[PDB]
Amino acid sequence: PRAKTGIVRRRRHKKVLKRAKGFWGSRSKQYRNAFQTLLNAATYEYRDRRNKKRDFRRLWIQRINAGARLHGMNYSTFINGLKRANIDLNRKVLADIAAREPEAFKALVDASRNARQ
Amino acid sequence: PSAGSHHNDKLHFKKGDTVIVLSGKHKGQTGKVLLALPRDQKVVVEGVNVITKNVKPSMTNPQGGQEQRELALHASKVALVDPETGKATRVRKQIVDGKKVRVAVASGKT
Amino acid sequence: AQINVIGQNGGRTIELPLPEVNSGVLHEVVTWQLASRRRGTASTRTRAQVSKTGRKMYGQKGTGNARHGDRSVPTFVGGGVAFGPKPRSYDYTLPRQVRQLGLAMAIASRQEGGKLVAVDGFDIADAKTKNFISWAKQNGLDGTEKVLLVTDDENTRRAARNVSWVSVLPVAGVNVYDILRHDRLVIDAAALEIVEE
Amino acid sequence: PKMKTHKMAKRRIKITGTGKVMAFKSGKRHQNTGKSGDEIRGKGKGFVLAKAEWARMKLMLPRGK
Amino acid sequence: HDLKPTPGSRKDRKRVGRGPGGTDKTAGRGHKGQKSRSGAGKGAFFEGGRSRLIARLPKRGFNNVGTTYEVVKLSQLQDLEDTTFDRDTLEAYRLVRRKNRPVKLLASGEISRAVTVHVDAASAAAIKAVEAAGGRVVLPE
RNA sequence: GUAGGGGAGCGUUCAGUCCGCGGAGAAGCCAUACCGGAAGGAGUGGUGGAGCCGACUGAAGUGCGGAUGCCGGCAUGAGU
RNA sequence: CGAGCUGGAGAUACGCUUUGACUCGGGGAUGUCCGAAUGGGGAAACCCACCUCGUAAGAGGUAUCCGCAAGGAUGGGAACUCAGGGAACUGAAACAUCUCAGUACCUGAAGGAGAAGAAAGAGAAUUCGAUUCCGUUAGUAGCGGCGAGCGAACCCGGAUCAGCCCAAUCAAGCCGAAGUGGCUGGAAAGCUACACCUCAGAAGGUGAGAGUCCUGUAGGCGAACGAGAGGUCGUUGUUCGUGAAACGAUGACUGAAUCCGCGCGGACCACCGCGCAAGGCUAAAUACUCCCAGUGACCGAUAGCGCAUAGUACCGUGAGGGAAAGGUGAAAAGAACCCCGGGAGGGGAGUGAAAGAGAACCUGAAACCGUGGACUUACAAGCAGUCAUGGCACCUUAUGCGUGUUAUGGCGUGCCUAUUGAAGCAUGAGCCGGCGACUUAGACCUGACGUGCGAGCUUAAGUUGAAAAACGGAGGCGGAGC
Ligand SMILES: [Mg+2]
Ligand SMILES: [Mg+2]
Ligand SMILES: [Mg+2]
Ligand SMILES: [Mg+2]
Ligand SMILES: [Mg+2]
Ligand SMILES: [Mg+2]
Ligand SMILES: [Mg+2]
Ligand SMILES: [Mg+2]
Ligand SMILES: [Mg+2]
Ligand SMILES: [Mg+2]
Ligand SMILES: [Mg+2]
Ligand SMILES: [Mg+2]
Ligand SMILES: [Mg+2]
Ligand SMILES: [Mg+2]
Ligand SMILES: [Mg+2]
Ligand SMILES: [Mg+2]
Ligand SMILES: [Mg+2]
Ligand SMILES: [Mg+2]
Ligand SMILES: [Mg+2]
Ligand SMILES: [Mg+2]
Ligand SMILES: [Mg+2]
Ligand SMILES: [Mg+2]
Ligand SMILES: [Mg+2]
Ligand SMILES: [Mg+2]
Ligand SMILES: [Mg+2]
Ligand SMILES: [Mg+2]
Ligand SMILES: [Mg+2]
Ligand SMILES: [Mg+2]
Ligand SMILES: [Mg+2]
Ligand SMILES: [Mg+2]
Ligand SMILES: [Mg+2]
Ligand SMILES: [Mg+2]
Ligand SMILES: [Mg+2]
Ligand SMILES: [Mg+2]
Ligand SMILES: [Mg+2]
Repeated sequence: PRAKTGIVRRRRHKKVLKRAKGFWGSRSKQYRNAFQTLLNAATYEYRDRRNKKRDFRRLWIQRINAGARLHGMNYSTFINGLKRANIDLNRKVLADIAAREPEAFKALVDASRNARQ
Repeated sequence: PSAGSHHNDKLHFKKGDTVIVLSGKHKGQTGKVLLALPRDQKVVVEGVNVITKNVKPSMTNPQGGQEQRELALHASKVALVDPETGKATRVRKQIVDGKKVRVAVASGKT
Repeated sequence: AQINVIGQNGGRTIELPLPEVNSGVLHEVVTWQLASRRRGTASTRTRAQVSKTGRKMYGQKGTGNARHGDRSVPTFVGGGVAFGPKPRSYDYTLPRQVRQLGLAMAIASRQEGGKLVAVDGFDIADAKTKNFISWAKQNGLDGTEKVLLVTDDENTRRAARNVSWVSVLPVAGVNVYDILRHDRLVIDAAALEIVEE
Repeated sequence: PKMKTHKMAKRRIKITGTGKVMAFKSGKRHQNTGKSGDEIRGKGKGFVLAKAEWARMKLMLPRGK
Repeated sequence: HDLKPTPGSRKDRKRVGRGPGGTDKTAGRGHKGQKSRSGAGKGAFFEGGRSRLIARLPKRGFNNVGTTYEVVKLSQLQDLEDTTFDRDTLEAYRLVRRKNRPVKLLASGEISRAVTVHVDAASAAAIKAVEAAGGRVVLPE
C-alpha cells in the first residue's frame, strides 16, 4: 500500500502559523519563516524566564535605594541595618513598603540606623 | 458506464403495460407505458410530468413559451400491476398456447 | 472432557492445552495464517521501468539550472518510485508442532467458554435451510452469535451456509483463524474422537 | 545468494574446537641461511592469531573447513 | 482479535532519517567518506588498499576429503539403552542417522553390561573394553 | 551536549476483529482562550453533502524547509 | 431474444419493425487502392501496358525460387526458443590475463512452444538405464595475475514418461424463492412494528444503507450451425585460464581396424569395469504472455500505463522524443419571461431539497490580489523576536491564568550546510501547495529478543485439498576432536 501525506503536513503547518500571529510581514504568513522566527523565539522565551527574575530584583532594589535616601540613608547601609536588627524582609516587600506606605518605611529606617549605631 | 449495464439492457416491462410507481415523489400513481428505453433504463408514465421551457427559437414561434410534458423515469421505479391486488407486484414466467410466454404474479396474469 | 448431543454422549477424552490457554501462541499461528494467503501482488515502476528516454535532458553545467540526467527519476513527478513494492511473497513455514498446539489451544479456549458443542448425526430433513434454523434453535442457537460448523455431511452444510451468522467448513478445513473468528463452534464430534486418536 | 567460502583462507587458516582461529608462522622460504636454526624451527610451525583478526577469518570460511 | 504477541517478540525497525528525534540528517552514516557513500561495495576482506593478512600467510598442504567416520559412543549404547542391539537398521531407529559414511565406535566414558555391536570400524580401547565386559565387536569382511 | 549507541512512545494509509456513528448530516476544509511530558488530542460553532471515528492486532510507497531538487500556481522587479 | 430500433453523437428530418426488426451466436457473398506486392514503373497508396473471354460494361491472367506435375516458399508476430556474429562501461579500489559476459546488441530460422532425446553415457555399487524441468547435493569437488572472484556433477527426493524406423465438454440463451404498514426525510433501502424465502445473505443498479423492488446469484434447462574414427599444428566447450590435460569440437595437413574387432573410463601401460560412433523422427513434464477471465493488507487523477486514453498536440530533416488532461443534478426538470449591456457578464423570476448545484457547474486548503472594521503609526537606527508594564478594545473552550491590539523600557548576530571557527560580505533558497531519499531479495552469514519442540530439531521441491490446511525425511543443523 502507499501512504500519501494527505493531511498531516498542513496540520503541522497551520500549528506553527497559528502560533505566529501578530508577527510582521512574512514572519506570520509564510510557514518557513514562521517556523524559523519561532526557533529564535524559543531562545528568547527560555532566556527571559530566568532573566525577568533578574530584572524584577533590580527594580525592587532601585525603589528601595530611593526610599532609603529620602530619609538620609544609603541603601547598602540600610540593608545591613535591617540584617543587624534581624528584620527579615523580601526586597519585593521592602520595595512595596517603600513605595506604598511612607511612615512604615520610615519606621524601618529608624530601626535600621539604630541597628547601625 | 451505461445505466442498462447493471440490468443487462433488460426491461422488466413492455411498452403499453400499465405501471405503478414504486419509489419517490410519485409513489403509487399509475399509468400507461408511453415510451421505454432498455439500454438507458428510462420509461415514460403519464404521471411524472414537468414544466419545460422552449427558450429563444423562432420555431416554435419567435417568443419563448413554456410547456407541460412528462419526464421519463428510471426503470427501477416502475412495476407491472396485478388486477386483483391492484398493487406493486412481482412476475413469474409461465406458458400459454401455442408458443406464448406470459406473466403471472401470485395469481396470474397481466 | 465434554458431551455430545444427538446420537451418543461420550467425549471425556482429549487432553487439553493448559495452563488456561495462551494467547501468545494463538497470535503466532493466526498472523502466520493471514500472511500465508496474502496475494503479495502490489507492484510499481522504478527508474528502469518508467517510459522515459534515458537521453540526457540538457547540459551538466551551463544552463544555470540544477543538474539532471533523466526524467525517469524518483525526484521527478511522473518518474519511478524510489523504493516501491514489487510482487513478493509472505508465505513461510511455521513449525508443525506449533500449528498443532495452536489448533488444539483454539478448541481448548472455546471449551472453557463453554462454547463447544459436540454433535452426532444431525437432523435437518433433506437439505433445507429452514430446518437448519429449527435444529439450531433447539440447540440454543438464538441468532445472537456467530457460529462455525464443521461436518463431513454434504447436506447439513448445504442447509447452514446461506444463514448470515453461520460459516461452514468441511472435514479438516479447520484452523485457528476461522474458529477464533466466530463465537460458537459446532465441532461436530465424529471428528473429535479421531482428532484425539 | 549463499555466502561463498574465501578460497585463499582454505590452506592457511584453521578453525578450532572452541571456536578460535589458527595459522602457520611465516618466513621460511628463502630467509633461511639466516638462520637461526631455532627460528627456522619456530617458523615452519603453527599458531593462533592475536584476536582482532578473528572475525574476518571466520567470515572467510563459513563451513569451518 | 483478543490476542496479543509476546512482550519482546517484535521490535519495530529502525527508520533512519525522519527528523531530529531521532537520527537527524546523516542516518548513522557519519560525515563524508567512502563509508558514507551509497554504493554496493568494499567489501569485507578489504584492508587499507594495503596487502592482506590472508595474502601474507603461508599456505600449507593440499586438500583432501577422504573418508569420515560417523561417531558412536559407548556411553550412549551403555547406560540406558537396555540393549535393543545394533545390527544395521536398528541403530538408525534409535539415534545415529547419517548415511553415505562408514560407522566408527569410540571409547567415550564407561562399559559394564555386554552387547553385540555392528560397525565398520572402532578404536583399539573400544574393542578391548567392549570384550572385557563380555560383548563382541563386528567388522565386515 | 555534536557524530554514535540505547529506551518509551506520537501520527499516517491499508488489513483483520471488536465497538459504533452518519441526511435531525460523514470524511475533508475553517475559527478557537480547553487537554496531555512531547510527537499530539478533544469540546463547541461555520463549511460541506456521503461516507467515517475509537480499540486491539498485522503489513508499509508512512511523517520534509532545504538537495542551483520535480510538477504546479502565484508574487518581486512595475504600471517600470 | 421478443419490442423496440434508426453507431460513440446526446441533433433535426426521413423512416424501419410481431410476415419477428435491433442486439447476441454461426456460417457464407461482396471486399476499391497501397503494403511480402507479385504485369512493368514508381518519390507506398500512384503512372504505363500486354494476353484470353465478352456485345460493351466487365472478368480473369501476366514476379521470383523448389518441383514433371500437384503443391510448397517469400511477409508479419511483445515476450519465450534454438543458431551464425558478438561489445564496453564496470570489478579487480591503477591495469594487460581475468571479470563484467556468451550478458547488451545485430542477423537467421521456427513454433504455439521450442530445444533436447532412445547411451561408442553417467559412473565405481561388476550400480543406474532417452531428454527437459524443480528440490538437493553445495558455495562441497574443483577453477583462478591461486588475486578479484568463478563454480559443477554423482547419489537421493520429485514433475512427466515412449520409444520407432533404415544403409549390405465449452461458444448465444432461457427458467429461476421470499414484505407490507406506519415514522424521519426532497427522496427510503434507513428507523419501527409484525412478516416471509434461502441448494439463492456473491455483486451491482434503485432520489441515503434493500436477502424478499430490478438485474442477478444456488439450481436446472439449453441449440440447427460452432468448438474440442585416430593423429599432428592452431583453438575452444563443461569447475577446465597449458596445467601432468584426459574427452568432445572443428580450420589446416594426414588418414586404421569391422567381432580374437572397435570407443571410453582425467597423462601414460597392464588388468579389471562401462559401452556398439560415423544414418533419421518423436508427444508428455519446461519457457513466455500481445490477447481473455478471476482475484488483490496494489493505485484512485503529480497516483496508476506515457493516455480516465494519445503515441495525439507539440519538438526534431531524421532516427526519435512526447504532454495536461476527470466530477452540475436523483433526474435536464440545462433557467420561458423581465431588468442594465453591442456583447460579455450579471440581478430577478421559475425549476430544484439545495442554484450556499447554472453549465468557467463536488469539496475548494495555502501562496498571492482586494473591500470594510478594530487598535495604531509622520524625531525614527530595526534578524523584527522575546520579557515587563501602561493604553485602548472585546467577551461562545471568555470576566482572567484572559483574547486582539498597541505605547514605552530591558534584552536579542535568520535557517541550513560545511567547519578549527558562521549573523557572516562563505553554500543553498522568490513564495505556498503537492511529488521527493536507508528498501527489497536469498530459503545466505552472524548476534539480541521471543516462541515451539528438546538430546534431539526441522523439512524442500512436490502431492492432495483449497471460502482452510494436511501430507511429503530427500535433504539440512546438533551429535568429537586432532
Ligand atoms: Mg539569580
Ligand atoms: Mg499520470
Ligand atoms: Mg534511535
Ligand atoms: Mg535538514
Ligand atoms: Mg553532509
Ligand atoms: Mg572529514
Ligand atoms: Mg542530556
Ligand atoms: Mg480499521
Ligand atoms: Mg478514508
Ligand atoms: Mg521547497
Ligand atoms: Mg539562479
Ligand atoms: Mg517553477
Ligand atoms: Mg507612469
Ligand atoms: Mg526602476
Ligand atoms: Mg522611465
Ligand atoms: Mg433485445
Ligand atoms: Mg506492382
Ligand atoms: Mg576500462
Ligand atoms: Mg579497475
Ligand atoms: Mg521470421
Ligand atoms: Mg589441441
Ligand atoms: Mg577454454
Ligand atoms: Mg579427441
Ligand atoms: Mg483531486
Ligand atoms: Mg445572458
Ligand atoms: Mg484596512
Ligand atoms: Mg530630536
Ligand atoms: Mg511620533
Ligand atoms: Mg575554512
Ligand atoms: Mg566538527
Ligand atoms: Mg548578508
Ligand atoms: Mg549568506
Ligand atoms: Mg564551498
Ligand atoms: Mg542567489
Ligand atoms: Mg533463544
